[PDB]
Amino acid sequence: MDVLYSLSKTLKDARDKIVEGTLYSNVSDLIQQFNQMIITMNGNEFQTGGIGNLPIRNWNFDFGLLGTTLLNLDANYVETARNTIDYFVDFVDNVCMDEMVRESQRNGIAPQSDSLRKLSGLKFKRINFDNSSEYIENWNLQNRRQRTGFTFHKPNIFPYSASFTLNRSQPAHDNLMGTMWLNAGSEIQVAGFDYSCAINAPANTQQFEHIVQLRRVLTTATITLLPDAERFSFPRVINSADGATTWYFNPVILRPNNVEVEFLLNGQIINTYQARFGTIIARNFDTIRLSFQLMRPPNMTPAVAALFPNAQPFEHHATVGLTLRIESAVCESVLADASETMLANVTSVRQEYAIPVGPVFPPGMNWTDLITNYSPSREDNLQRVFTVASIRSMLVK
Amino acid sequence: MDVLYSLSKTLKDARDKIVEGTLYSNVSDLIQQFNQMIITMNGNEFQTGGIGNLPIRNWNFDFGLLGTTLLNLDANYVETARNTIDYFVDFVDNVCMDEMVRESQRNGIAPQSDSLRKLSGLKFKRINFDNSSEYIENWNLQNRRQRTGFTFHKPNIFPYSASFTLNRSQPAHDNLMGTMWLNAGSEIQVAGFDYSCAINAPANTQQFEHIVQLRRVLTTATITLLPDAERFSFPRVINSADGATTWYFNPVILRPNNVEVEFLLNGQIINTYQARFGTIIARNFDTIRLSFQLMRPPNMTPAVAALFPNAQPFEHHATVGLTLRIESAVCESVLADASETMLANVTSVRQEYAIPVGPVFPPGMNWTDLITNYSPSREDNLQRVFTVASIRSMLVK
Amino acid sequence: MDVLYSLSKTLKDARDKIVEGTLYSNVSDLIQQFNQMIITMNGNEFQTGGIGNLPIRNWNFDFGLLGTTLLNLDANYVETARNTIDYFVDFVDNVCMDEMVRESQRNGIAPQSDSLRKLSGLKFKRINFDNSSEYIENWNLQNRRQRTGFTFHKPNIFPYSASFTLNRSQPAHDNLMGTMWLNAGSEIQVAGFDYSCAINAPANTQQFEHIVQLRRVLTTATITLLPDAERFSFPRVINSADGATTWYFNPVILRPNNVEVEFLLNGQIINTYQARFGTIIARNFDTIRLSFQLMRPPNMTPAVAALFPNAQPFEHHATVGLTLRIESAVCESVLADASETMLANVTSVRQEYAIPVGPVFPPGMNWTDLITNYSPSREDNLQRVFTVASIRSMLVK
Amino acid sequence: MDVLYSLSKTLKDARDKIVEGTLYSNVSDLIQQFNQMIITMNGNEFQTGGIGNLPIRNWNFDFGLLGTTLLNLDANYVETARNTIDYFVDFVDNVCMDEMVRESQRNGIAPQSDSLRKLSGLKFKRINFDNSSEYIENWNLQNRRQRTGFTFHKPNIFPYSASFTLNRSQPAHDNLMGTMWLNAGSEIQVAGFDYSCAINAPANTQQFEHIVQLRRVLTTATITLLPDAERFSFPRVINSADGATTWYFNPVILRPNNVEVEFLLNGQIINTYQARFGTIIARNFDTIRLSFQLMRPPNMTPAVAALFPNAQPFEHHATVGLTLRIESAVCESVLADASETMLANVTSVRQEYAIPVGPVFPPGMNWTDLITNYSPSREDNLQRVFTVASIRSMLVK
Amino acid sequence: LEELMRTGDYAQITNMLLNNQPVALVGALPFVTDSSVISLIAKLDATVF
Ligand SMILES: [Zn+2]
Ligand SMILES: [Zn+2]
Repeated sequence: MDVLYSLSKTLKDARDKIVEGTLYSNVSDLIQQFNQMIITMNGNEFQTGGIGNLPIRNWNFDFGLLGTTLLNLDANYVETARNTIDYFVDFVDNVCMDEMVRESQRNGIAPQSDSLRKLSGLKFKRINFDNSSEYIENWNLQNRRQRTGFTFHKPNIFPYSASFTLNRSQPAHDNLMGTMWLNAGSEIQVAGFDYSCAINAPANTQQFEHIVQLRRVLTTATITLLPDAERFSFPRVINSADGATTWYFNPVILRPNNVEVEFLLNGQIINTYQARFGTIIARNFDTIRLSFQLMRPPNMTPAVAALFPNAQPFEHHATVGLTLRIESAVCESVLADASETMLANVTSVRQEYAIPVGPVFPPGMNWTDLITNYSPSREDNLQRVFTVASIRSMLVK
Repeated sequence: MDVLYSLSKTLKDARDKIVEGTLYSNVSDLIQQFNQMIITMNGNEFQTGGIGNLPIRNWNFDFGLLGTTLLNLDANYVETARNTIDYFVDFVDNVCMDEMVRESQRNGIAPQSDSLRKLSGLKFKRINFDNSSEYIENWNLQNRRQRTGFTFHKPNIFPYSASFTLNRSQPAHDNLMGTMWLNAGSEIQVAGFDYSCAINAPANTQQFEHIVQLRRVLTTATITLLPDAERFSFPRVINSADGATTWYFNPVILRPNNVEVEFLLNGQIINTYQARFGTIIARNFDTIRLSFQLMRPPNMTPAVAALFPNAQPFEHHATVGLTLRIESAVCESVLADASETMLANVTSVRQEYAIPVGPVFPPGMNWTDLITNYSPSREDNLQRVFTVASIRSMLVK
Repeated sequence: MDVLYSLSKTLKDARDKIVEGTLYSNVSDLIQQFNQMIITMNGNEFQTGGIGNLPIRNWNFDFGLLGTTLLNLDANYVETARNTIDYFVDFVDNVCMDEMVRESQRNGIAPQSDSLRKLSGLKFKRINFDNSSEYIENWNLQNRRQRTGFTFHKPNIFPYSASFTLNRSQPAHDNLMGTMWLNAGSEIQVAGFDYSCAINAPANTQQFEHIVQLRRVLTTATITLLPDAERFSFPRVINSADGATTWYFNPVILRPNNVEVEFLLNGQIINTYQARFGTIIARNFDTIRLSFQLMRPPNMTPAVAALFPNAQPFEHHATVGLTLRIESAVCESVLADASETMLANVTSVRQEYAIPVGPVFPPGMNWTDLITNYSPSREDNLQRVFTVASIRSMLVK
Repeated sequence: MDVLYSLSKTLKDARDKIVEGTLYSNVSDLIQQFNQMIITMNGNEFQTGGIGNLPIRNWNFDFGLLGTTLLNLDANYVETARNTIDYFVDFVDNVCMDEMVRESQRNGIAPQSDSLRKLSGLKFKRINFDNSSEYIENWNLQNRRQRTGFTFHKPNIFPYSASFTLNRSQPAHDNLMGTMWLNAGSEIQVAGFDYSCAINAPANTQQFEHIVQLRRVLTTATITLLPDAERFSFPRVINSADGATTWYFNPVILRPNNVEVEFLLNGQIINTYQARFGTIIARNFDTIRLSFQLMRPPNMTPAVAALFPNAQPFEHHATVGLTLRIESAVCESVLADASETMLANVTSVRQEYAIPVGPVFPPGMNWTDLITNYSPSREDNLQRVFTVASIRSMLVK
Repeated sequence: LEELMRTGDYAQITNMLLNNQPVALVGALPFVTDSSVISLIAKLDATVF
């Protein structure tokens, strides 16, 4: 595996630092490394593909070295080189792809393909080099077992979930109380509604709460918390819990009262914020708990008083809400986010080559299904597969 | 061109690796490359400017060189160097800017300025070096006529478009059926409304559809698809299609029924998702088609039944919608996105120097106008101009 | 300080380029640099900690240099090295953290800790190198004085502010006119409402305006401007200005008329856009001014006419709005944004070690409070502290 | 750590292979290994204890080797040896115990004690050997990264849970329908009861279901499944769900109809058995789902008919049940089972020395509490602590 | 020592000795006895090196 990495920074730091011009000396340390490779290869034989609509291709090696001679680089030098790189490019592609599809329950971590199982071989280790690529940097540290880590913008930690819970309801659904929400990606929106506007509630206040349990701990999270849930601020006709009928939601929004956000880790409060909207930091948590209340306005102008009668029918439904967005965070486990193309690369290669559903990943690499049951096997396979996608993107985008 | 690049990584990997202290042999491979340049230059005259409010500073060359002694670096060494770099800095700026405005119908893909036309010269080629800056990496691969590629978080593929289409309407606009949408940047929101709540529709279901044709293919797209179009979930007074009057939209939202998203490429379905909300992958497409339906609720509580009478007036307008956001994607053509400053750099330099409107780009480098009529000439000029902006940002931000 | 930097790229470009496999020569220029360090060190002793729950560990040195056993490294070479790096890792951590808490009004832009005050010493400068890490690149340029610069996605320039201003009101709050808004992070949403729908207004048009003053100038900003403020498009019950009662807001949305956005710098219009929605560029500004109008529809279908009577009660409240989002921008001062973990790192280390509130930063490193009163002292301390966080993240995430 | 191991198999394979007589050559390969140790030791002082009722015994080293001369060991040889072993015995005990209590939330997987933190030192690793003790065999493979695995008998995967769920109930509790169960250790017993004997049920059949979610996946499980739940086959007076009163359960047992056991893994059926009683294999699962029905007997002798009237009172309560026992299984995580003494050893040492409750383990090392919230930290600490207990049991039982 | 001679010096030692720092040398070596009370006084043992 680490092998694989090199093969690339080799080519990039190659197809990049080698052109009509430049002095030898700025690549001396480079040329060398390169050749070393060629040698180890030549003679050895390979095979890739043979699964689904994936072409089976065989490759051999027998190439010249490099003029460690010349001072400057003449055009002619390049072309006689690019022609030799373009076999490694078109190669690696066919290599990544081959091990970017196979899954395995037991050792879902290690290599699978007849291509790679031969790479981890010892005689090839004579090639590692420059591992500053964020992903490999982390692959290694994970073998030595130590605190790893990645960087994500609008991460994808929440499996899609859009539902409601009626804490007080009746057949006519004309005087409900409960919450409705949307957890998806890096965002949570939750609204608490009370058709009665807490008319008979103690202290004329109805308490609400929304708890979200992350499948993986997030650390160093920068979060935006805002009052109101715009998504649940408009009239809706919704299916009843049993699917037998439909109810009407006609919200009127009030400011959420006594807002308290807790970021917990293993049941312990790590961060707590009381009514603080804007940007807040949650440094280490596996659970978010949002508590907020609807307090019946003690003083109401006529127009307001008219919305909240002492007796039914309750036609304007008092609603309070919150919106929370995780802009960035660090996770010890790989995840999909709003910037990285890893998930899309893996999913795309599998789709393009009609790769059959395997024993580890959900059909279509479905993110919601994956994160909902993010088993150790799925994570090890995902990391292997994401690391390969990142190696591939250094050369092929 | 490639020339230009070097001139920078030269300075950055310079103004960065030369500080009071460091051991020489960490820069040996560097110093060299540097000098080589100076030589090639000294003995050449340059001119920049001569357009709008752009100065016309002139430059000459005749400089010394650098020791190769000293184990470590003495302060005195730096200053006698920084003073020589600050002429190249203040130079390149005036160079980039000069070729970052001239556009050409013809070969708008090639060099323009009296400054650069002289750089592509052969006697200068003796300078290229370290092309790992994502943009140059891609410039080359393109000149060699090959498969390109870029990275974008929240790309800007949709020209702004906010409108509606009334499939059933009448003068009073009291019983309409149609769709309204907002396509902008990387997002699409579309709502289908039926004032009659499909009372007389076959199977009490009204079908809707929204098609968006991208001006460029996007590959490896990570997309968020959510039910509902919040933007079209509130009461509105809208201008009629002919602009002669205004109609009233009073939505009540129902879940979109039989949602089907198709990502097509040249008329072929590449990816299709049926009612899957959350994160989905579209691996290669030039068109998005969103189909969804409004199905009259077969069972209604009194409160709901009251919104949907058998006869007009229809006062609550049944609405179903979808929201789709392209978080990230790869495009073979340069585009503006939510993270890169290229468009802003080019637009800003032109605005600051009062550069006159040219024959290629729309007034003000207007993105919507540009992407709406993204001709080959505009793309070649945009790429040239974006690549230069990226070269400039390595030194000047 | 610059010292500190090296200590890292030293280790990264180390724990990365040093693997069981690469040829010596691919690190010759590297090994050297390394050793040089060891020497300078060994002997001098250090203290870290001594505050809140921050452990006070004493670090002493005593290490042998580095072999060279030619022709690619043998495993045995690595381990005897990693064991020596893991003391520097666990060290630096304890070093960053120590100077990532102390603050100082007078000269709080320089080193504070007994650990660092000793690093700026002269006998150490003999190390500095490879300053390509965006942040250091900018630290230096600032010590000499020159056009610095940083890159941010969805920047955090607006302190949280959610309020309203009633330009026409009365006790019953049944015929109000004014604006309400939410400024937070990189986004602004503002709505102008007129309960009377400009029935008695000159030209049946009510003018609105929203001005936002940035605490720091933003340059090269890519901005999304869209009509409508979804956040203020739904029914609300709001507290009166004096907190004595609550009013009812029942919006109906019309298109904002004569939209004009001005990006000003020191009172001067730098960029102005008239009714241009979609993507616009604001190249240099410290103030944003949004002007828009509500124009009573001159022609109304019956359904519309019914919402806007000639006399009170006014039950449907005409509302027009705008949404503006700064996707990316450059700032000469450090800021929090939606991608960088700096603020979160600093805030997290302080929270984890129960660091007492100091004289410079607001309690909890609260972003809104910080940006609201972004004094020179807070900025110098923030930059020092952000630069250290970035040095730390090269090794520890 | 691995260090620790050796120290024992050293002594066991020692205090065992050294008896008055044996011909030398059965130990030549042994004696050696031994001495090697003594050397590395002598000269280094050690400290243990320092909490609760744990003595703070200090230790020193300075011992003669072992004449490898003789051909047949004479009694005199033994005694002069046993006297030197009995210091290592009484030592190791005091060593294990010391690190068999300390816990850490963060890196609660690594060494803690001032005794062990010094053992992982490098100058000590000159000892490791003969890692065939099932537990170490697995410690390594885990530190190396691979499919671990342990062997059990009547494993302890189910936290104690004894309860019921009334699907149909009323205040008098005279016509209930629901299930009651006992999940504990490796066994599950569940009964479904219907006081009405499905008199008004569709097809005169009442469906039941019992789902149990394991906290860890079990593989290669040999399971006994039998019809009937003896535990719920006798008359009971039970507390009501709200604790306000007591109900009467007077069961009469019928054979469970349409029994289906599913062993699922991440929602997928891995093994399914339809009405198969006796021994069944579940090869990989994290969930067990037992579905069974009560079918009203279509033909009844008078005595039977008399138990099931068409109208209340229902005095004989129809009950169907299942019993499932996991005889053996493999788990990738350590667990308590019916044969291993690890949990008991750890729990016993802590109890005997009055070790205070720490931050990781529940009070008293309570198994139910531990397995109910089997966090990664608890598992890493448990494995460390179980591995040490196993090292200790090689010498001290 | 062996590890030094059999590999040439880099002065690591040269520096430590120079900024006069506490250091040790392992292995076999000559050795010279001396009875001069005075000697000690003229810190001879600090010479040779
Ligand atoms: Zn974003
Ligand atoms: Zn048994």
